[PDB]
Amino acid sequence: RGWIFGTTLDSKTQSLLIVNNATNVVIKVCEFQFCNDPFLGVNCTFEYVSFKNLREFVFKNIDGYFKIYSKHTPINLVRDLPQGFSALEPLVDLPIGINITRFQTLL
Amino acid sequence: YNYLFRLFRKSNLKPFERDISTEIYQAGSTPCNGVEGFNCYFPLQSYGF
Ligand SMILES: *[C@@H]1O[C@H](CO)[C@@H](O)[C@H](O)[C@H]1NC(C)=O
Repeated sequence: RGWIFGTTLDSKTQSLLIVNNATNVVIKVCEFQFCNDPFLGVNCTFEYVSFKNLREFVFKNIDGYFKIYSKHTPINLVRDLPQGFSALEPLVDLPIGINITRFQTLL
Repeated sequence: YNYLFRLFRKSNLKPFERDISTEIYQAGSTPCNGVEGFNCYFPLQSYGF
């Protein structure tokens, strides 16, 4: 349901938070604070809004812009990544202006 | 004094990289350890127009 990206990731520097609220993608850049292992339980310098399956994503940051590509499919093999081919297509190209060194995934 | 610029950095910015960090900069022999001194200086300066 989300990802965090940054240099220190939390506390003394800015970081990028992406969360799915189950109705919209919610995105923000801020001097965020969080635990060592956060959960999505029931300064905002940029702010934005918009096994049976495999979901695929690509994240990259270039010249202060952050690109996201994706693809979604049902799958036959229950174990892991099926041997086959299809291509991911662009979602967003966000002008976030930060540099990045670390990331983390949100359940 | 509402207008300011960064005097020194660890490395040069990438294109459109933005840096608002306030951390004290080691300008010579003194390791900063989170506090100012000789050879350890505040990273911003103000124009005083
Ligand atoms: C965030 O707000 C604090 C004051 O609450 C300010 O000192 C700091 O410069 C701000 N940083 C950014 C990245 O806007």
